[PDB]
Amino acid sequence: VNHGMSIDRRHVMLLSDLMTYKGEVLGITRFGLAKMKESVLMLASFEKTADHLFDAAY
Amino acid sequence: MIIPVRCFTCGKIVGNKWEAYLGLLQAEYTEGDALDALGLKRYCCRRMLLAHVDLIEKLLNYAP
Amino acid sequence: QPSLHKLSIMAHLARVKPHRTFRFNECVCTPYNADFDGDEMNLHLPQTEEAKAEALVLMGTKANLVTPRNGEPLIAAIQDFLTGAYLLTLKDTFFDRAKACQIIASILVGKDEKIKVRLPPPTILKPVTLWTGKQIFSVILRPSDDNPVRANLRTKGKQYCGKGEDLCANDSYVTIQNSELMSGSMDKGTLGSGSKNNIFYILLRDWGQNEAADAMSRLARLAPVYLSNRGFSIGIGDVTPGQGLLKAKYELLNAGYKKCDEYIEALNTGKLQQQPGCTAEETLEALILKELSVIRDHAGSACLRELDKSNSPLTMALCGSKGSFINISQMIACVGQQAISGSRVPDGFENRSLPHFEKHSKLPAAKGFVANSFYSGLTPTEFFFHTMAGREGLVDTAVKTAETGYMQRRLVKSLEDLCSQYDLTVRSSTGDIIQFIYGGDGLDPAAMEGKDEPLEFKRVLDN
Amino acid sequence: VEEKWRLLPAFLKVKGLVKQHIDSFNYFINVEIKKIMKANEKVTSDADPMWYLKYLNIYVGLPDVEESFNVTRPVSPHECRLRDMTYSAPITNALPIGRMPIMLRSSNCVLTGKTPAEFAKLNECPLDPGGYFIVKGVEKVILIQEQLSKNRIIVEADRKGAVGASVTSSTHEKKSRTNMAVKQGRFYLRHNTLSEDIPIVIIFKAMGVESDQEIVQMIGTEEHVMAAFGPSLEECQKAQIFTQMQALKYIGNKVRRARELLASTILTHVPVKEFNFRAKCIYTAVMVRRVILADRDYYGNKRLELAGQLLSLLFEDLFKKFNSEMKKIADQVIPFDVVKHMRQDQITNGMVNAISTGNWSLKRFKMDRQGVTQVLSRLSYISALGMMTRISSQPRSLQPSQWGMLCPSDTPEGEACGLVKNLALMTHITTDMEDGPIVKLASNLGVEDVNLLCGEELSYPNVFLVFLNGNILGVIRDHKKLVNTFRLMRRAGYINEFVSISTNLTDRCVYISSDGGRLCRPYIIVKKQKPAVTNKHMEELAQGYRNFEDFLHESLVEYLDVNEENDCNIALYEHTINKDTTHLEIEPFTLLGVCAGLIPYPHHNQSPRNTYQCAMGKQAMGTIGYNQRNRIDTLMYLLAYPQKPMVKTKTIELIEFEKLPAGQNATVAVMSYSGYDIEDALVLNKASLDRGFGRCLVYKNAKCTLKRYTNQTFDKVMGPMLDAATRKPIWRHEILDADGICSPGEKVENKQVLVNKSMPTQYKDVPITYKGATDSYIEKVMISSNAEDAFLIKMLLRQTRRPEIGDKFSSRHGQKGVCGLIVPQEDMPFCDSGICPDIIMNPHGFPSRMTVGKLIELLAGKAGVLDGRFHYGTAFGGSKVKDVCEDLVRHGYNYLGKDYVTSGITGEPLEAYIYFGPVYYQKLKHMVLDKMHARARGPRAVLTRQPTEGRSRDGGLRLGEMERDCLIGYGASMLLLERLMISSDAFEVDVCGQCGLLGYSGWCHYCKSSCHVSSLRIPYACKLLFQELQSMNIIPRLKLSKYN
Amino acid sequence: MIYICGECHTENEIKSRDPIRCRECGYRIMYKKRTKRLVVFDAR
Amino acid sequence: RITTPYMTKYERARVLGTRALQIAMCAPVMVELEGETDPLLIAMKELKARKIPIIIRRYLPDGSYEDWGVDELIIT
Amino acid sequence: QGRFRGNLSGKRVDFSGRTVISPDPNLRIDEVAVPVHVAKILTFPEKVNKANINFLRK
Amino acid sequence: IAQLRPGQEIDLLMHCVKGIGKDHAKFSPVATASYRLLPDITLLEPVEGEAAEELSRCFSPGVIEVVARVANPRLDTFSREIFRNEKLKKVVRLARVRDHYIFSVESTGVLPPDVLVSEAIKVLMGKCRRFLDELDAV
Amino acid sequence: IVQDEILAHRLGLIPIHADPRLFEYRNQGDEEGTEIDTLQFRLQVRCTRN
DNA sequence: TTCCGAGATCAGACGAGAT
DNA sequence: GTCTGATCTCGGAA
Ligand SMILES: [Mg+2]
Ligand SMILES: [Zn+2]
Ligand SMILES: [Zn+2]
Ligand SMILES: [Zn+2]
Repeated sequence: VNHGMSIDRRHVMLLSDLMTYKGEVLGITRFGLAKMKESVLMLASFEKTADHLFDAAY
Repeated sequence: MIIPVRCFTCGKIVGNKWEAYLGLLQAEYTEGDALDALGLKRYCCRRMLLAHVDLIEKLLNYAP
Repeated sequence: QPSLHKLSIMAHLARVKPHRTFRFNECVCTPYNADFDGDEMNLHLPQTEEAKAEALVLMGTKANLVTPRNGEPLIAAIQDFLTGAYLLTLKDTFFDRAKACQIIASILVGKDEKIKVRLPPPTILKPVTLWTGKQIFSVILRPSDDNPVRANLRTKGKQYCGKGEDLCANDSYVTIQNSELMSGSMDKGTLGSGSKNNIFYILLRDWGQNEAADAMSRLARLAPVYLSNRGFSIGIGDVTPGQGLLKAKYELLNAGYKKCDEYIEALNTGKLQQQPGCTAEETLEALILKELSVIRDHAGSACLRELDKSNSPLTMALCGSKGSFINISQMIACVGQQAISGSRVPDGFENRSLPHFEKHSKLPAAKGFVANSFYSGLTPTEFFFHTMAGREGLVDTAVKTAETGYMQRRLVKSLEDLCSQYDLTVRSSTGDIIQFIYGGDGLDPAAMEGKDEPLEFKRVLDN
Repeated sequence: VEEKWRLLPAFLKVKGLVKQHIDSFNYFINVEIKKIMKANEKVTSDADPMWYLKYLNIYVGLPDVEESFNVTRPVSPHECRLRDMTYSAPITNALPIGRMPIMLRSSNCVLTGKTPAEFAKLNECPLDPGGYFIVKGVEKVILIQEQLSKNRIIVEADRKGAVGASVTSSTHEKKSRTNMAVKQGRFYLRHNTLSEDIPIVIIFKAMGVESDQEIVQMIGTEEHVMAAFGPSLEECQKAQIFTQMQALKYIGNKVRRARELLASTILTHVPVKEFNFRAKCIYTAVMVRRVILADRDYYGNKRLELAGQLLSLLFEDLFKKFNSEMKKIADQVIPFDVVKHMRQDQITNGMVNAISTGNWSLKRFKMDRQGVTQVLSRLSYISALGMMTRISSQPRSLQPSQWGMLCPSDTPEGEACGLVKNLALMTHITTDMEDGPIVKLASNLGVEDVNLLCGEELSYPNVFLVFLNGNILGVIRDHKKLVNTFRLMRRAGYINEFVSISTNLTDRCVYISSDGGRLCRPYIIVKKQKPAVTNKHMEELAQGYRNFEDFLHESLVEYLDVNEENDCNIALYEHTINKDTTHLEIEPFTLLGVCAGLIPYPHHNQSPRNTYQCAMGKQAMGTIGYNQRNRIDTLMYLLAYPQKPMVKTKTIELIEFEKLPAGQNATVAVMSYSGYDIEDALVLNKASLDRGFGRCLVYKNAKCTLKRYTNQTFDKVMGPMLDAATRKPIWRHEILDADGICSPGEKVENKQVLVNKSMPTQYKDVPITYKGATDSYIEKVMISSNAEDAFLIKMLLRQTRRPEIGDKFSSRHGQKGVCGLIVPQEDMPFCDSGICPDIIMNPHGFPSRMTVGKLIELLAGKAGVLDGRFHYGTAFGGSKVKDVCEDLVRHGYNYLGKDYVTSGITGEPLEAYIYFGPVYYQKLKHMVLDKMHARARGPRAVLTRQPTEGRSRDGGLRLGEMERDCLIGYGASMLLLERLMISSDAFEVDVCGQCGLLGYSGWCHYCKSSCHVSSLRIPYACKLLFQELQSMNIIPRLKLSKYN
Repeated sequence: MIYICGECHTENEIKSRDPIRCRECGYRIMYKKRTKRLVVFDAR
Repeated sequence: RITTPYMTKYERARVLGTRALQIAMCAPVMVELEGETDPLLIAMKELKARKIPIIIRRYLPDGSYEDWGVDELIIT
Repeated sequence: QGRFRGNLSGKRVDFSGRTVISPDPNLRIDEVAVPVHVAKILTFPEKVNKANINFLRK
Repeated sequence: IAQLRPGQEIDLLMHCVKGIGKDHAKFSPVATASYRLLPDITLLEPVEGEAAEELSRCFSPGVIEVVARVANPRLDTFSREIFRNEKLKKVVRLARVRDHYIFSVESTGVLPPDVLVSEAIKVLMGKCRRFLDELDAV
Repeated sequence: IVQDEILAHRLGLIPIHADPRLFEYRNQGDEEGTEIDTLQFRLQVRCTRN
């Protein structure tokens, strides 16, 4: 609201509630995706495609 | 290139008024009243002679 | 191709026309963020019959009239249609049955050619009989006799009169009863995109979405036919200051400069009091900005008082079609202090912004103030500082989209696999619950009314 | 006081635009090839020390070409443009070494000095900038790079006050960066050869000054903060008992990956030492002095490397590769021109391959500058001249130090919003010079160094220390006498005009810069409040009885760079002269470039609307040169009837833009019409387009060459295959003409054959066909040999396009617009005198963009045509509105230009008046025939079996992953399967149930048992993922399931 | 096969596998003569 | 019996999705159509007449289901 | 450029075109005017189903 | 038509056809065929005493007489200079008669302009008799 | 040196003194003309030095 | 006595699309 | 050419 840019709270009530539902606040970075998702190709389609595919073969 | 033979807006025949215009500017005639001598009343047919450049005498040099 | 929200892909029915351009209605151009300045946009053609229905129902323009951030309508009038329908619903216009049946009968092609179009009875009878402008705008909302639309709307407008509900002579207060415009003129805020009380949003919620798309495709056909025969046009007479501005701007530039000469002199020659923020030479500039923004807004108010009605940039600013009252003060009266990232322009040389001024000059017109408006033309130092402040607009759009493109990517690569399941819970792909009801009430933000409430009960009861 | 603008057309005849490219190359030919021989004489070998090869001189002759043994004929530059050669001259007892390409209008090119009558027989346009080499047929410019200065003490803010001098070795072999860091309050001297951030007092004791009393006396005698140098380091030096000079070389002698007396010469290089290190110590001490007393983007720091400075970086390296291979030969055959003539390949194919592929790949200087050259954009005239004055970077925001040197509004937008600049009009990049008389006047005027006590150069006010080019040259007690005496001397002419003395009083360093590469500019000297021009001088220049260079020696015009502009009080006009004016300003419209400056009234628009035009001015579609018909270039756009603009500026006459214009000027009438002009769109009429308003001429170019192979067979151009009659194929060989090459003056449909190039494998014909979409007429067909004589043949395809719906017009103010509708003429609002408009412009482009400069062109144009006059709207001046408006009244028009029209459709008069007049609308090169595209089902790429990328390869446009989320957010599931598997990669694969892996066709090779194998349906790109995952050791073992 | 010189403009009947030099010149830019067929144009 | 008795926009899309593709493979038409050749335009005539031989299988995410006839739903 | 971010998610697509846009207010909000030359190239496989038999024959 | 240099040819046959002007503008029989309503200018107040010659130079030259009389209104181009005067703008209303216009046909020279107009009326009559015979069929 | 279409377009804009309503429209494509529909002109200019 | 905090060095990434 | 969490080495203490 500081930048104009009105938005529903129900969008932010979802983004916050995703971001903090597994114990701790999991920021949406490359690193927070590993602690949010279990499936590999969803992580592998995101950043670090090399390590996420080898580590899930290990 | 060469003089467009029409006005773009109205379409007065203006292609036959180039060497008659250049013959006027060879004399004393000022740029303004030269086009009043050729019967160019409105300005849209006046810019077809005034704003025109004649590249065709210059390209011909480089076209043996 | 820079798809930034859900509305950048939209389905469309396809009519084979005679040209090589993709031509669409200009109401749907702000969802695409598409101007016609040489922009290109792609056209996919779904092959299976299942993917044809998923385009038509889910992604049709008649379905996605409303952005899912706010609930505001994005498909609504832009530019000329707004300044067409404002000039038509303005209080002064009167049409005789010559022009009235001509403007009205523009709305009779393409699913509209089979209606007995009912001209309303005229609002002047005896001395001459003639219609009013707003009575012809009611034909947009209800052209036939057997049309079931009864639109209702009561709202404020731009240049609102402040006092008086609907009876003051400024006439910026819309009241539609049963799809008949009873008072007021159609601003941007009653026709354009971004307001939750324009008619195309009101026709959407109360009367289905086919009547909102029809009444929007009626206005796009009607309002240019009025405007091209009324001739709205801008000129340099619409930018020249009158006599009253010049004697107002001359004193404001003098009395605004006497004090800033003293406020500079009260700092260095002697003792200057300090604002609580910082020391001297920091609150001096914040007290410079107060007196210079006094100048550009009093001269901006000196301009707007003398600026005669039916002025073309004024008319484009009253209805919010293009450009606010800031741009008229910049063009005519005086464009204010050119600010670089929230301050006066920084000294690129030693203690001096440009080598024309003196060293350590904190003077106005030496650190970024431009005194001439765009009519009287900027001077070389003034043109440079306006360029310096102008490039910070251009530079920041290059770097923001370099970041918010990434921030769009990280956001959607985590948040994509959520959907509100059938028992109202919102779960992840792995079954784990994020929310127990979506957002506490289980309500669409898209269908949500203003104030984050699905109804706004004052409007429904009066409807 | 009245007329001083005349200095600018006299400056442009000498060294102003595209003459800084030329002089820089003319310096490189006539000086720099004779300063590389002095560096690289005496080719000696060790296997025989009794011979010697010694170069005397290099001459670089006139451009020639041989086609046989000894014809050695000369060449015009517009023959190398046709025969795809490279315009070059030989490099030279008195025997050739190689060949080096020559930029046009250089001192050894053909085109200099010759009249326009002689430009015809050389087939070259006289209004053509020059400054571009012709390499392998295409014409390349070396773009001006901007680098930071050399040996500059820059005080940055990495963590706290780190300073690093990026010294560049005058012996150019290396460039080192001896930065100085602060860690936990202690100074260090980090380098890239040092394995450790060593404390600075370790260096100082290694540098010969052993005692600690001397070091503080160097840094700060006045203690107040330089006492806090004390317990930082000289205690930290003393905390380990290490007071010794030889022992403190020893700590350097370990970490440097007695032996360091030499290796301290590769640290802070350009401070010179003859093993008298006293000069080196003060320069390190001044580097520490800055930190304790403590702008990377400021144009006194940015030096510009031109095309001739940049080729000398190459040719010195290519001479060395030619030089060292003479040693490799003389050490091969001794246990000499005849083993050298095959190294004519070395320079010639070294120099040319560096310009065509824009790569200085120089391992000898460790630099890999990519994209230094660019092919010239011959779209219009000014798109050629806008490339000659172009600066590429290596920040984005506009600094005010670019005032007068660079154009503020000429920039691209996108990746390079402030990184690709453009030179202004009245600028001049400097060249190098000798430093002899600079030092010789410095040591007379008063300076002293290496005998002064460490303490002197300190907080005491009278210690301004002179710095030349980054090397300290003594200290002067009185800065004013030195700055003033050098300045009087330079004006008198004893010192070179370009050298600049500037003074920074924050740190007492005066700065004599003779660098070469500094952005410079001239100003009119203001001694007392009366200027120096005196008008009568502006009259001498009128008859020519004097030249701009006579102003310099008469001390009337001074060249000022950016650094000297810190010390001046530049007055903009005559009437703003003050008590302390110093220099004045020649003509203030020269701060705009050559792409802006084209704009009339740029000082009335919002400034981000001039910048839009500087992109679109280069994109304009107009005439190119007087030789535009003999050029065969890959894409040449020509206007049918160009017109010079009605509202010219003053920069248009100096460029002679009106001699070869771009765009007509149509009578617009800004009004809202028919609602097909909403988002910047604009309505044209279908009579002006029938009368020839902006007919296009798009000229493509197709070519082929017929090479003789190593097999000694060759290519044939056998004629048409007449079938059942003399008539050629169904349409395929219809235009061939029986000599092979198609006939000039004939139309080519799609898939019609231009030449029958047939190739030996025995002959498989490779027919060069014209694809297009629409038809094209052959205009010329040229036949020649290239350098390796192989019969090249070049076509030239006319195509005229009347501008229909889609074709982008701009408006000379950045208000571009696709032509949305083309109405007939009789449906259009004629005024009283009969003039129906050409281009109805929407009036909503004005109040948000605030381009008031457009609204005056409809006034200055309309008064202009009615009087028979071209109204100057320049920048910061030109014809004012209060005199234009009283010229409409004499011809019976409205004094604002708003003319009473009556509507064309309804016949009644319009309710409001309509603004009306001629403004210069330039068509630009975005026509929808080049961009209409659809792909039903065509070629797929060979690797991933997706549709290809490009319209030239029948397209398919990427439904990107951002548009994937849009299709996700709609919830359309069956669309995405259809849009990303069905109609992109519809593949079919076979896997097996057990051991689940890709097995081909009916059975899987692993576990041959053939029973479990069950086909899947998958995208091919996912199958290619599995099969390249399984190639490395990751094995996606699919476990299928039946559809439930 | 008849070709026209670079600037000499003399019709030079060359044949195949022949250098493209010219009678009365040495210049190797040889354009081709215009076609002989009736080419129909539209005045639109 | 516990989910929403309103036909969602994702159920109207797929019911029109597959009833279009069924009727484009010569399915028996239920609406005695009046010259519509687009199979999708037939399917919206099927929906408004409420004659579509389709039952929506609504999956509660635990695994249990709940059927819903397209006759038995409230379209918009 | 790799197969994940550009060949598996953002993959090129058949039956798809691209031109320059120009306005047309005389259409309903739901309709795009498609050029003839594009509409003769982009094709829809319409199966023959007793109601478009005479239409597809025509 | 074009310019040449020696050794250059132009050889071409032409075909002329009868074309409507709306097909292409090269078929247009008239340079400009505009019209304008005849103005009539009424001085509401009598003007005299050097304000008359002020009002003389304000209008078009031939339009006025000098007291002030509006001698011949047909020659008035609508500069609208009165509103710059700030004194006479309240004095005189300027107006144009609605049912009295002034045509101005200037032919290119194909047909003489008195036969262009009598052909122009003749094809409007033919355009409505083309439709009146459509109703006679139906 | 004048391009072919631009010549052929500039031959289009030249008015022709033969009055219409002696002739009729061109019915079919009919590029041969029928001397009741068309009116042919010839232009043969070849310049030399005097 | 060991262990956990705080000093260095190391990663993969840094928007669409278009000619 | 930085912005980044991770993961390694040092060090002072109950
Ligand atoms: Mg755009
Ligand atoms: Zn005209
Ligand atoms: Zn197997
Ligand atoms: Zn010859």
